Amino acid sequence: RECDYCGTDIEPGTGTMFVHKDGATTHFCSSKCENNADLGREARNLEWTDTAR
Amino acid sequence: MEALGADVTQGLEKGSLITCADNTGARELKVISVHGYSGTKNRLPKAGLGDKITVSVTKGTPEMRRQVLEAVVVRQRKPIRRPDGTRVKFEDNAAVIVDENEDPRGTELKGPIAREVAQRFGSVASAATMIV
Amino acid sequence: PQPSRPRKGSLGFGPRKRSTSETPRFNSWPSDDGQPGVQGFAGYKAGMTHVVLVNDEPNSPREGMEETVPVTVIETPPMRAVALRAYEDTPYGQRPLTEVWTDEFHSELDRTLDVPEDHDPDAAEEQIRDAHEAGDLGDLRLITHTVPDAVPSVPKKKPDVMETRVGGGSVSDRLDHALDIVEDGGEHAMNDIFRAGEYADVAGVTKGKGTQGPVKRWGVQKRKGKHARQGWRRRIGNLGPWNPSRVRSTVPQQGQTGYHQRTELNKRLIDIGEGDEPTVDGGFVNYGEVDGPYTLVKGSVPGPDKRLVRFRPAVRPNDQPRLDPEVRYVSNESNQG
RNA sequence: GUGGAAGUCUGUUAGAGUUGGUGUCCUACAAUACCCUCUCGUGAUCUAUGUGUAGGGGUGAAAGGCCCAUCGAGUCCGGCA
RNA sequence: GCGAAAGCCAAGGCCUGUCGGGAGCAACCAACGUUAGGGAAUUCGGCAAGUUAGUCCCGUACCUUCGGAAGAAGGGAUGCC
RNA sequence: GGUCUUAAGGUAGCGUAGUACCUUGCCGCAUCAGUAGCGGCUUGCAUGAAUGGAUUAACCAGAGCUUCACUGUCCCAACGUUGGGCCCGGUGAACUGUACAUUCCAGUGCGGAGUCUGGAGACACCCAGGGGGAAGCGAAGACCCUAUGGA
RNA sequence: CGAGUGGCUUGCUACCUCGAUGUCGGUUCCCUCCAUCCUGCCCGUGCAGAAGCGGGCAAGGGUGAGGUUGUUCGCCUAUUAAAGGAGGUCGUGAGCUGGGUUUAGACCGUCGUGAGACAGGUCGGCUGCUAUCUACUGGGUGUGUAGGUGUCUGACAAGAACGACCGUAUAGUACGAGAGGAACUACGGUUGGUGGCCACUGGUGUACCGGUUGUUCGAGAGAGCACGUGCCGGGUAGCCACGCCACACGGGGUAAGAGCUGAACGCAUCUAAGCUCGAAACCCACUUGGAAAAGAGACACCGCCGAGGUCCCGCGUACAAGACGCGGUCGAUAGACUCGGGGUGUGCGCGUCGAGGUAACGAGACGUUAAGCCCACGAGCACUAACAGACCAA
RNA sequence: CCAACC
Ligand SMILES: [Cl-]
Ligand SMILES: [Cl-]
Ligand SMILES: [K+]
Ligand SMILES: [Mg+2]
Ligand SMILES: [Mg+2]
Ligand SMILES: [Mg+2]
Ligand SMILES: [Mg+2]
Ligand SMILES: [Mg+2]
Ligand SMILES: [Mg+2]
Ligand SMILES: [Mg+2]
Ligand SMILES: [Mg+2]
Ligand SMILES: [Mg+2]
Ligand SMILES: [Mg+2]
Ligand SMILES: [Mg+2]
Ligand SMILES: [Mg+2]
Ligand SMILES: [Mg+2]
Ligand SMILES: [Mg+2]
Ligand SMILES: [Mg+2]
Ligand SMILES: [Mg+2]
Ligand SMILES: [Mg+2]
Ligand SMILES: [Mg+2]
Ligand SMILES: [Mg+2]
Ligand SMILES: [Mg+2]
Ligand SMILES: [Mg+2]
Ligand SMILES: [Mg+2]
Ligand SMILES: [Mg+2]
Ligand code: NA
Ligand code: NA
Ligand code: NA
Ligand code: NA
Ligand code: NA
Ligand code: NA
Ligand code: NA
Ligand code: NA
Ligand code: NA
Ligand code: NA
Ligand code: NA
Ligand code: NA
Ligand code: NA
Ligand code: NA
Ligand code: NA
Ligand code: NA
Ligand code: NA
Ligand code: NA
Ligand code: NA
Ligand SMILES: [Sr+2]
Ligand SMILES: [Sr+2]
Ligand SMILES: [Sr+2]
Ligand SMILES: [Sr+2]
Ligand SMILES: [Sr+2]
Ligand SMILES: [Sr+2]
Ligand SMILES: [Sr+2]
Ligand SMILES: [Sr+2]
Ligand SMILES: [Sr+2]
Ligand SMILES: [Sr+2]
Ligand SMILES: [Sr+2]
Ligand SMILES: [Sr+2]
Ligand SMILES: [Sr+2]
Ligand SMILES: [Sr+2]
Ligand SMILES: [Sr+2]
Ligand SMILES: [Sr+2]
Ligand SMILES: [Sr+2]
Ligand SMILES: [Sr+2]
Ligand SMILES: [Sr+2]
Ligand SMILES: [Sr+2]
Ligand SMILES: [Sr+2]
Ligand SMILES: [Sr+2]
Ligand SMILES: [Sr+2]
Ligand SMILES: [Sr+2]
Ligand SMILES: [Sr+2]
Ligand SMILES: [Sr+2]
Ligand SMILES: [Sr+2]
Ligand SMILES: [Sr+2]
Ligand SMILES: [Sr+2]
Ligand SMILES: [Sr+2]
Ligand SMILES: [Sr+2]
Ligand SMILES: [Sr+2]
Ligand SMILES: [Sr+2]
Ligand SMILES: [Sr+2]
Ligand SMILES: [Sr+2]
Ligand SMILES: [Sr+2]
Ligand SMILES: [Sr+2]
Repeated sequence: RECDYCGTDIEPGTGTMFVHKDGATTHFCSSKCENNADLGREARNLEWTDTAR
Repeated sequence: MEALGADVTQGLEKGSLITCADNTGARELKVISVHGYSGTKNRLPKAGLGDKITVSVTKGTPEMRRQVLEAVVVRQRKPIRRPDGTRVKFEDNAAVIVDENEDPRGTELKGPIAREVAQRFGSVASAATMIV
Repeated sequence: PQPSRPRKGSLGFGPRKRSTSETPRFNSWPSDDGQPGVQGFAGYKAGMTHVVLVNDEPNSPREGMEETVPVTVIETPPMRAVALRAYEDTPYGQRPLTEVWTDEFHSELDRTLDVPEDHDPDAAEEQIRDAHEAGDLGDLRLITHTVPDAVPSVPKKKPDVMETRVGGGSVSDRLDHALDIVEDGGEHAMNDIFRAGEYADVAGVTKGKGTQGPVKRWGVQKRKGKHARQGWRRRIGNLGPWNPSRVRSTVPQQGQTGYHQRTELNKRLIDIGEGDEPTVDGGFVNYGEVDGPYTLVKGSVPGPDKRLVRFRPAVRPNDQPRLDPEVRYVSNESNQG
């Protein structure tokens, strides 16, 4: 699996899946990614992200 | 009860206010008790994903308000662990009103439900729009 | 009306003092059933990682499905059964009778003992066999020691010595089985004793925490609400009633916590290999890299990294063995992060 | 719009005071202290110095409060062993 | 900055709110920071802690001695160039 | 009762009250559940008109109750910060002390014993600790009674 | 109606204490009793079943959360296997609380001519002490047994180390007209308790990296102060729980009870002798401590001119002193350095752009730049420091 | 209940 936020692969037996109100799903590989998303930042505007790179 | 299929960290206690994810006319539910549960001195009774709970209606239609009913926890903010190690968490805490047979009192469910809850309460599941 | 409540902490692991031997000492051994065989082995804790396994359980709704399982990596290099000690039965229980030693000794076994220079393996053997004919022979055990040098992550070179009972078929047969091992060089391995999938009891001296208060040491409550601001935060209510006029040893008090021997039962051995498959990127924190004989124990094992852990065939297994579980993945992801 | 009243409001301005913590201290820094919170702050306001009222007497928006760590009758010595 | 407010800084003063040395420095205590989910269930009692907060615009109920209630409530805005 | 004591015999109001013993009075509201609180009823053990009654906008570090918001008050505790605590140099008190004293379980005894009796246990010394006991220390009990005591 | 036991209530007495043994309720923490609420095993039934009702053994474990009230008790609510009662100075203020009670202020009702009174009500109202002995929790030094190293034994000691529930199969079966509706056994899970561990999730993380407000160092750069981080965002190690792991079966002897053989008493009789069974209870199993067990232990090897040990040195798997453990060139023990593995989030400088502006100037954007900065971890590497050296010892 | 006088 890939992190729906930064793009790196999610190490198996790791990460969290956030279930949105509308039923959508977001697989996060770590708190760092979750926390940046909570801040409202879009992964594409964050240089260190695979998505951005 | 039948094994849930995942490990749960109860995210609710007696007195917690949660969303009633159905169309029974009840908007907000207050946790009163947890079926089958027995704690320890000073411990606040806790409930989480998959538990059957007794509830009182805090917000909703006049006819529903103040009624003491049974419900089933379908969503919670505190994470749960699935067999493959991944944690799963929802946007809110919610339960579905249920009768003596565990069939939803309502006709429709609102929002997603955890698959694990489907296992336990099939009829509840056969009302779900989204199962995650 | 003063609700009931179980007491704080167990009274079965006391006194809660500092352990005498950092090397664990089993106080029980498996029963004699199969063929003769050494009833235990040892290794050094390295760290933890996780592995995805195929549900083995025949009674599980998930039999045959992917399952992430926590694993503690223990480096289990070969050990050396250096001698055979015999116990005789007496009115006062078991007592050591004699020992049959060898000639080949690991180069650094002299960092712990005064290695024998003149010994008679036959006079010893003779006395033992006469003890059996007489019917005064108690169990039979092997003086065993580790080879710290084989483990680069562990600084010690001084071998750790422990006695491990030998059980098995008939005494005559396992006595002979014992003598064989010893004579060679005593060099035996984890494979020789355990098979991936079996259940083992692991013993070890827990991580030390020095002095700690009742809250942490015994799990007593902290003072609550207003009672937490008057000058007492982590002190128990009272040391006892007016009468008896003394403090019972059962009331939770401060003291040594940690560095105690513990024997953890029914730990499933997930895999016994050799190499660096289990090692983690960057190296196990505060340990180093693994690349040699190793064992993957299901879950946690008492003790800090580098401590000596001991294995024994589970003496009270709850479940039947499900040999060689299928491992589809072993995480090697850095442990720093 | 002007005007700028008020035992008027906010205010750690100065200054005065002290609701709660039943916090700290309790052989104290201190025989009444410390910290935060809190109240008043143009007036029956606060404050310095000078001056007056003296013991069954003063003084008291009254609590038997205060009259030099002492008050339901000060202190000192005497009556007095 | 509204300011004799906070905070920072001059002139000027000081290192004397006068015992030091050492241990990643344990338990425990005094002050205090951060705590997932639940959110007063704690307690005699929300005690303690916290929440809110400056300024501008919109808007503001019962009641009233018509003064007031009122900053009611509720809503929005706020930097830099 | 349909006057009598002793002059009159409680009017307007308010009322289970900061006054009601009975009492958690009864009805309702609110809560899952409310000896609380608010409204109403009210025969008031024992309300009531300047011994002021009622009422009341504004004010209040005054008493009680409810809601929204918020939170380590709690579930259930964790990690961290500063000063102590611990070790070292120097300085250097006080409280308290009939004697003996390593105690524990029972008993006995002026009936609430480390010291008496019977047993049990107990090698000496030292460090840290939280305070079970010494009916611990501190104050010739502020209660109660007694005194041909005081004010 | 008669006979008792207890010492939880109340009363009675005045034996102890007035040169003081602090008073209710609660809280916290520990031990206990059984007259047993649940759980185990039984007997009876107005016992079909399911379930009730009553009785017996039994104290291993459990007996919880909430609303009014200071309340105890009690009333009430939803859960529960059940939400039992009682003793320990009505256990527990040199532990906490201070609501009640219980001074000095004040009010109401009633009483009193009055001062003033009221286990009547009401608002406010003060809790000292550096532990000598003893007790216990943990940590040391000595002596005894009587040169050293290593390994054990097990007298004793502690444990609840485990208790309980739900679900599935059995089975819509036995039973019953139907309604209703089991069990043995095999399984999965939950809960309370217990011990340990950090790969995972979560917290912290005044290491660290970044953003940014005020002010000062002229600007820039780089910094100080704003409480021991100004504020905000992220977060490594470590420590943690909200995370993860593990915590039987089986034996032996019994109680109540079910029986066998069996006589006194030819019969009968579970009992008098004998015996087969039978509880979560007892013992063992399992875990933990344990040569100071004075019968003061056992074995093996080393050594008595030398085994071993101490000082010393580098350090932590250890740690408040002490103790403990590892390494010391026969060496990777610590540091430096370089890699690897991590944290943050794209450095200074310069170039282009940039709303405008004559220009000066200009917030900011892009590139250089997966940059810069940083790391309590790992590897490599003797570069530096584990040197030199002193001493005890049958 | 109760923590004195009633
Ligand atoms: Cl409940
Ligand atoms: Cl407490
Ligand atoms: K007395
Ligand atoms: Mg409680
Ligand atoms: Mg990590
Ligand atoms: Mg990770
Ligand atoms: Mg004057
Ligand atoms: Mg939190
Ligand atoms: Mg409560
Ligand atoms: Mg407050
Ligand atoms: Mg009323
Ligand atoms: Mg009149
Ligand atoms: Mg006196
Ligand atoms: Mg008096
Ligand atoms: Mg007089
Ligand atoms: Mg008397
Ligand atoms: Mg006393
Ligand atoms: Mg009985
Ligand atoms: Mg018991
Ligand atoms: Mg008492
Ligand atoms: Mg006491
Ligand atoms: Mg006290
Ligand atoms: Mg004290
Ligand atoms: Mg009160
Ligand atoms: Mg009061
Ligand atoms: Mg009185
Ligand atoms: Na205090
Ligand atoms: Na006491
Ligand atoms: Na005008
Ligand atoms: Na004050
Ligand atoms: Na006078
Ligand atoms: Na000085
Ligand atoms: Na009157
Ligand atoms: Na006032
Ligand atoms: Na806190
Ligand atoms: Na004491
Ligand atoms: Na007087
Ligand atoms: Na009696
Ligand atoms: Na009490
Ligand atoms: Na029991
Ligand atoms: Na109650
Ligand atoms: Na007492
Ligand atoms: Na007190
Ligand atoms: Na008390
Ligand atoms: Na048995
Ligand atoms: Sr051993
Ligand atoms: Sr043992
Ligand atoms: Sr206090
Ligand atoms: Sr006593
Ligand atoms: Sr004014
Ligand atoms: Sr003011
Ligand atoms: Sr006070
Ligand atoms: Sr405070
Ligand atoms: Sr004082
Ligand atoms: Sr003015
Ligand atoms: Sr005076
Ligand atoms: Sr005189
Ligand atoms: Sr200056
Ligand atoms: Sr000086
Ligand atoms: Sr932080
Ligand atoms: Sr509350
Ligand atoms: Sr409450
Ligand atoms: Sr606003
Ligand atoms: Sr009337
Ligand atoms: Sr004696
Ligand atoms: Sr102390
Ligand atoms: Sr006395
Ligand atoms: Sr009995
Ligand atoms: Sr039963
Ligand atoms: Sr009552
Ligand atoms: Sr009582
Ligand atoms: Sr009690
Ligand atoms: Sr009071
Ligand atoms: Sr009362
Ligand atoms: Sr009174
Ligand atoms: Sr002697
Ligand atoms: Sr069933
Ligand atoms: Sr049916
Ligand atoms: Sr600072
Ligand atoms: Sr702010
Ligand atoms: Sr019998
Ligand atoms: Sr000995």
